[PDB]
Amino acid sequence: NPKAFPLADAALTQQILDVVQQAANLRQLKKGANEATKTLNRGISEFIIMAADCEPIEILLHLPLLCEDKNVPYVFVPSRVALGRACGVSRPVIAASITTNDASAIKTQIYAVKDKIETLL
Amino acid sequence: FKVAHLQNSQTNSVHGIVLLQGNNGWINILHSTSGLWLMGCKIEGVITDFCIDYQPISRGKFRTILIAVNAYGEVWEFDLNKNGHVIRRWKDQGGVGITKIQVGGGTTTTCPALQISKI
Amino acid sequence: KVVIEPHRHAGVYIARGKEDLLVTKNMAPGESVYGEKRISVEEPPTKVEYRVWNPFRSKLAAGIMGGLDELFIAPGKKVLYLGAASGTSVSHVSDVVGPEGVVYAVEFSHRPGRELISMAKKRPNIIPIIEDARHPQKYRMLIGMVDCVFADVAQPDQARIIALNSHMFLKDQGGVVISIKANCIDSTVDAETVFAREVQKLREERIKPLEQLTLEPYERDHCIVVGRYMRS
Amino acid sequence: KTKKRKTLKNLRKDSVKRGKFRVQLLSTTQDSKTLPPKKESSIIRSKDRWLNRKALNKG
Amino acid sequence: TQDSNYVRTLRQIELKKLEKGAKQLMFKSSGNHTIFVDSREKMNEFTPEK
Amino acid sequence: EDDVEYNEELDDAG
Amino acid sequence: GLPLRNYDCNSGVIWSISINDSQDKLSVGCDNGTVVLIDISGGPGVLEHDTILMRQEARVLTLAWKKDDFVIGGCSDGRIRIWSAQKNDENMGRLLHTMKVDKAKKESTLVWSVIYLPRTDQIASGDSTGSIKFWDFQFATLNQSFKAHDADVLCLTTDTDNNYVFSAGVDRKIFQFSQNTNKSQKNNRWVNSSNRLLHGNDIRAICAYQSKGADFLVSGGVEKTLVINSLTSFSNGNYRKMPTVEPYSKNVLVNKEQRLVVSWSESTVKIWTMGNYKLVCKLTLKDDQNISTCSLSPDGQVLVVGRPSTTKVFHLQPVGNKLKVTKLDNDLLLRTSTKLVKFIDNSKIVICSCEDDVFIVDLPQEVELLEVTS
Amino acid sequence: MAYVLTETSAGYALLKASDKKIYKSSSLIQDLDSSDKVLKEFKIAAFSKFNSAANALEEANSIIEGKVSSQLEKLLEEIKKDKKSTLIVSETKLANAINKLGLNFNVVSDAVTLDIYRAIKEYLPELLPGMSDNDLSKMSLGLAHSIGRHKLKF
Repeated sequence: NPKAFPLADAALTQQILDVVQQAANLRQLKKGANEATKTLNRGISEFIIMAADCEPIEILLHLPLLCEDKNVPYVFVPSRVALGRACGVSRPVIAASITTNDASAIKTQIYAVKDKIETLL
Repeated sequence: FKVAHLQNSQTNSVHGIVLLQGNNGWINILHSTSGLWLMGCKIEGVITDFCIDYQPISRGKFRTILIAVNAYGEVWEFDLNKNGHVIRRWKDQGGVGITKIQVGGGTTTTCPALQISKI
Repeated sequence: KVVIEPHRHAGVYIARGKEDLLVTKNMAPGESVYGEKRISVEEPPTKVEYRVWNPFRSKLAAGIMGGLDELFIAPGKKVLYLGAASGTSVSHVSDVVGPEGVVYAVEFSHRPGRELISMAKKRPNIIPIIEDARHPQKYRMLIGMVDCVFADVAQPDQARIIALNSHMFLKDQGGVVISIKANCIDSTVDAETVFAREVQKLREERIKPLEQLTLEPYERDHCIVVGRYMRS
Repeated sequence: KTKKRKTLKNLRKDSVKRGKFRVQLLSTTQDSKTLPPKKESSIIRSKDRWLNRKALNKG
Repeated sequence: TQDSNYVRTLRQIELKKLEKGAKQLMFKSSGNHTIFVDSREKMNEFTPEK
Repeated sequence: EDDVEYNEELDDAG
Repeated sequence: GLPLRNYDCNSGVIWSISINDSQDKLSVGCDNGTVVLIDISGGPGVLEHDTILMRQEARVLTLAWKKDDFVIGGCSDGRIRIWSAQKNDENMGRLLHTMKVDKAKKESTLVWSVIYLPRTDQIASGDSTGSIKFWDFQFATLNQSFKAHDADVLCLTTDTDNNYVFSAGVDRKIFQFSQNTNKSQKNNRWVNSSNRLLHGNDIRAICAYQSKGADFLVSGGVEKTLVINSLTSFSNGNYRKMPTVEPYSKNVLVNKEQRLVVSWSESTVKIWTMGNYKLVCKLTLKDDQNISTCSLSPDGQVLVVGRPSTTKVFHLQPVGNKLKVTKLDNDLLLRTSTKLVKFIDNSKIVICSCEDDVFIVDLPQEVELLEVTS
Repeated sequence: MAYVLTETSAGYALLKASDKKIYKSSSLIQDLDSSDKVLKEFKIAAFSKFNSAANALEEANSIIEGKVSSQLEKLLEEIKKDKKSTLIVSETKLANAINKLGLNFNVVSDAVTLDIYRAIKEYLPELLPGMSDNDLSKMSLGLAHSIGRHKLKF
């Protein structure tokens, strides 16, 4: 999986998946590559999470191109199954997006993980 | 906590052990009767659950394995007959927010043995 | 009509009038490389098409708005553009040098590189070099001596990249213009501290710094350092 | 007294504000080469503050 | 759902109008511009006009 | 000891 | 004795430095949590940027190497981190494992020291809580935890065979952890054998050396003095406390004529006169470089201050039981490095440069020197 | 005798340096600041011109990889009659590759030689009779596109 770059480590993936779970409860999460593509176009995406083992990986590889154009942090997590369960659905999710909201109750944790992805880029 | 059977190999004696959950990935193992602190096992992340598995060796001989899982899904297996040293590490495929782990089909807390041969 | 007027630096104009913008003459008239607005004005009268330079898209243009005293980029000069992601800023640099001058565009990533090549066909004076700037020895053939070296590479070890290229293809007393992003180099410390280090590293590489300029409001945490290459 | 110290401070100043432009002096190359660069007070101070923190009760 | 569709379309139009307009406008720079002089005396006698 | 003190830079200045 | 090369790490302020087994790369830990590999195989005076390991937010306070494959770093967030430095591998520059030490409830936890133990394939770490922990490298799991020190553990070291691990820190104690017994070796268990109180203050640095004829455990710290022990016989062996100052290079001179005592320390020269002593004069010099040597003429009028960068000459005049100082100007001396300097008479001087050039100045007549076989 | 291997978009240029040990002179800069002095110091030995763009691209790729091309060794072979000579090569990789060929050339690549190449390529259009600066630029532009299409796997 060389194309999956950057790939978060085990310690960081737990922090990302924790935020994805909290965002799902607050309905601040968009699930699926197509919805993640939209949020980038609308400019409402804090950052994008993607799954490395998605086969073929190219189906989600357009998102980095949009993200670097729009100055949006993005990161890969090793497992799509774990991402889907973290999202709170019954299917494997290859990509997800955290919708922007400055009045959210989990504002601090999103920005905390956001910085680590920025450093990790 | 959970209670298991530990065989002291160098004397071949068998006794009970009480296993507890620590604050930071810590599992503290006590002697069931005397209450002495025998050994401790550590894992990375937040310990969420653990279980005990028995592996027979020969006539009258068995070893106790402590299986501990992290909330991320990483699983440690400690050999309690060798000062609680790790013997295997693996990850729960697709695991996230793990909450419990259990073994079945052999001896355990729910189906304990009555003698060594039944392990 | 819009009153286009000359600028301090040759090859640069301002479409003064109602809507005043930084502007350069178009080498390949009739088309825009990234959809920029194009202005044509009759001069005795023959119309000359001009392209708008958007400071928010090009850091070099942000230097013009800041009032850089000296730019070594000028008509009839060879320029080495490191970090030429696409024709966004190289095309304007190609405009300033004019047909007589040439621009050596260096890029590493393949996807923007294919965008660079498609632009180079329209502009004869641009020589696209798809190679890593960290090893200048690879593309030494395609590049002659260069009056100025402009660098927009956003890498932590950029000062080494400038030194290797400057030691090789920059003329004595030549130009060195560097755009610095402090966040890439050191995010913990303030931007001023990072810029001081970058100036010092250049001095160790026989580059005398002449002036430094912060690029606000066009970009946050950026500055342009202008120096001269004194080999002696 | 203090003015003598402030006048001493003014001499040891390698920049000046000329309006919107701040001119800064460039030190001699020999100074950088002859001696290693100065330490950053914040970084070294943090370690020394830690090792002499109150909880140790060094007294 | 249709109300959400209608307002988003209006918001998208306004965003594009803002991007096109801001390109037309020119913003004056507000940034520090330091100059380096090798001699301490050249600093003291430095003048922007000169 | 300020009475006997000597500063080189102050001398250099004047 | 001058900086051959000053190389910028292209990152935040450095906290730790270490070299790999093959001695071709330097690992540099930074304040911004970055670890930078610097290649030094080019030659003496050659330093080059090799690679930056995967970034994180915690200051890397200490670094260690496992051969030339992995980089082990202790961080200021109370965690030990293993990076892969293996070239020609897909995992190059990636953070393989993260280990967290037990954290103080009411305080930050800093992993001050980490070392690698080749024989047992373990990592030994000391943190601000005073604990020494032994981690299994292949599984990145804790094997043992010792609550030995009462304060920060600032430094660690091990013997050649990894039979002994020595720790020291703020509590002024040196602890010995031993795995020498065969039964201990088979079980892979360390024992807190003993400890010794030898230092009057904190122990910041500790190192060990062994050869067929040498067995040293050298420690030093805030007390400003070395302490020397034997690794094998640390518990019972004798120890030596070196003097705080051993004046191999003299910082003080006395003039028989005028009865003057001159001492120089940190660019400052003080002159005392004794009939019972009075401070006649104090000289404050500007340059950051410290005074290497000072020479006073036999008469005592001419004082020469020599630094590796420059040499300056000051004339002394006695006025009102005080000395009036005037700086004699000599461009040759200002541009001359002065390693050693001595007076022939009240006027003439011999100066030895940092390049071993001996020449005479009258106030240069170079003096021939026999070559030395390499 | 001392030689300098120079590579150009038009072909390989081989130069006789009058001094055996010109690369151990510390005055190279002022010695070579003008074209005229470059001409006396360096005289063209042989010029293997790239006949076609396809040959130029193959020659361009080989030198990038540090490999001695078939055209290069032939031109190098022509000078082989000179016993105990020195070859100045800008690259260590190319110098080692030429070294492996077994020629009777003491191949040298040093930081000092960069000055020699710096003077040579600056005044290259004047050094090379018959090609104007404009023509040399056109050679690079066409070659640059050709190599670029190869790198991009077009």
